[PDB]
Amino acid sequence: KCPKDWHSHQDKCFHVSQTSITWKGSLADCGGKGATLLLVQDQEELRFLRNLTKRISSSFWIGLSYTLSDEKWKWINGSTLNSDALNITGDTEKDSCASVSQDKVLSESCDSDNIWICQKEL
Amino acid sequence: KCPKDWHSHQDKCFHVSQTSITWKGSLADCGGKGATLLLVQDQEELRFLRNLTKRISSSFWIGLSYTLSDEKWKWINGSTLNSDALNITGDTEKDSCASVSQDKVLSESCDSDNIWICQKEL
Ligand SMILES: *[C@@H]1O[C@H](CO)[C@@H](O[C@@H]2O[C@H](CO)[C@@H](O[C@@H]3O[C@H](CO)[C@@H](O)[C@H](O)[C@@H]3O)[C@H](O)[C@H]2NC(C)=O)[C@H](O)[C@H]1NC(C)=O
Ligand SMILES: *[C@@H]1O[C@H](CO)[C@@H](O[C@@H]2O[C@H](CO)[C@@H](O[C@@H]3O[C@H](CO)[C@@H](O)[C@H](O)[C@@H]3O)[C@H](O)[C@H]2NC(C)=O)[C@H](O)[C@H]1NC(C)=O
Repeated sequence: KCPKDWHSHQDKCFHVSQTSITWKGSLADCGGKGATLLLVQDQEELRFLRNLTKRISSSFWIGLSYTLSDEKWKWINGSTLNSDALNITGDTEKDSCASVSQDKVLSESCDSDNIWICQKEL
Repeated sequence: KCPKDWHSHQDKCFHVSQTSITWKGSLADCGGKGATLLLVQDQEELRFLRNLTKRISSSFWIGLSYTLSDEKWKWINGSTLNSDALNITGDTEKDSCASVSQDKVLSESCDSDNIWICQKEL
């Protein structure tokens, strides 16, 4: 199904942003649409979105972050990141937030501006 | 099922906040938990949460707002509000946001601070 201007794929709907924003701003944005940032299901899904976002270049925020007090990478669903379901690359001496480039997954400052993608589940 | 410190009810899990915040801050908060603000299902559900939040008093933000350029009340899922599935009370000369008190549902400035509740669906 999905709504107008969102792209369907398996049991999920995606909306790619038209602007770039901080990680926390992107949380508020997908929140106002009754959605969340991305919980990556497969390397298949990561392929599909990498294509969809090819034209935009940029690298898009996902629902995955590192808070220094936790001492670990965590998806917004509460699960710890599996390092070889998905391999994040970059430093972690501060709170960081993950984005997905064409070739990598990046630890970045949560105050960087990136494109984001929102998901809703059918 | 649900996770630790969330309350189950029908097919939904709820978490009540421990602080009070603006509407947009609450969007970011439930976003970081892979959740959304409340989409009220029944007057049954509004009863259950009004009890759960009885001890906090206060009035909790929900996933419903009015943006002046739209000219109508809309849930975060995109649907327009049915005024007698749920009746909102208060003015609308500016963008507003809805909270649920013990007796009413209130139009408020989106910059007010309220308690909020996040929902995940099983
Ligand atoms: C929190 O979100 C993360 C990211 O979506 C979830 O991680 C994903 O969990 C699924 C389901 O358990 C994993 O899929 C599995 O793949 C193997 C095939 O190799 C198969 O044996 C299983 O039947 C299943 O399909 C998936 O790999 C995994 N993705 C990543 C990137 O780690 C996590 O489950 C979520 N937490 C929940 C739903 O509580
Ligand atoms: C967007 O969210 C709102 C708030 O959750 C949804 O409104 C709710 O929609 C449901 C399902 O259509 C309504 O329930 C219906 O109740 C009558 C009994 O009077 C029954 O005939 C139907 O079988 C159904 O159970 C519910 O009243 C309604 N709640 C409110 C407060 O309006 C709306 O559906 C959501 N949009 C979606 C899912 O796209």
